[PDB]
Amino acid sequence: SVIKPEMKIKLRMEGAVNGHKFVIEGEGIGKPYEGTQTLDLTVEEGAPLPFSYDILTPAFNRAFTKYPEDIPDYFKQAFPEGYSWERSMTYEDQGICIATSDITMEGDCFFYEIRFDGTNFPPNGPVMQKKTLKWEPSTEKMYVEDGVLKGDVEMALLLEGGGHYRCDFKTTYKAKKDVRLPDAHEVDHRTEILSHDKDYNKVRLYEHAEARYSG
Repeated sequence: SVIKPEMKIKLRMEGAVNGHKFVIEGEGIGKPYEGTQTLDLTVEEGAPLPFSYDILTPAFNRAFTKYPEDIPDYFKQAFPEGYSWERSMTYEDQGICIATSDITMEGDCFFYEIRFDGTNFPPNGPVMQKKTLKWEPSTEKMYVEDGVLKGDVEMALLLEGGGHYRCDFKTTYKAKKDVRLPDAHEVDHRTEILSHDKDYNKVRLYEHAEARYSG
């Protein structure tokens, strides 16, 4: 197996949100067969970020999804070559983000090149006013079409004061070579900001993910 029980992560995200250009770099560790990973993120350009950091965390690797034996693992099968994804994040107040990620591998380390762009967030909405607490845990529905793996999920950010703020994810995952294509399945996701400094210039981010059938 090309994917070791413990793997290092290195990443660079670049983009803009409502025009504000930013650059974020990260390094971390993950356990691909356990479907967990922890990442240390640093804002390198654009600090202090003027928008909610939570909109970014989904963009920071489904190789860190734990797959049972009877569901082919699209993501692990794609290595050493790797895979990429394109994702749209449509928020209920018409803010919209588009992100892409190219995932490669060298030695015992995964590398992500992430682009992240967002626009039309209302100036007094919960994103630009940083009123979001965290993402509710969610279930992504995975299915194959046009020869690649798609994922849809309706997401929700909890708000200061007790509300929720919805977002629809649509993602296309593309292996760099041909692999066994799975039947439709689901992926249970949980993310958690473990720690951060005052302006979120330093953030430690954790994610768990595990695949299963609907039943």
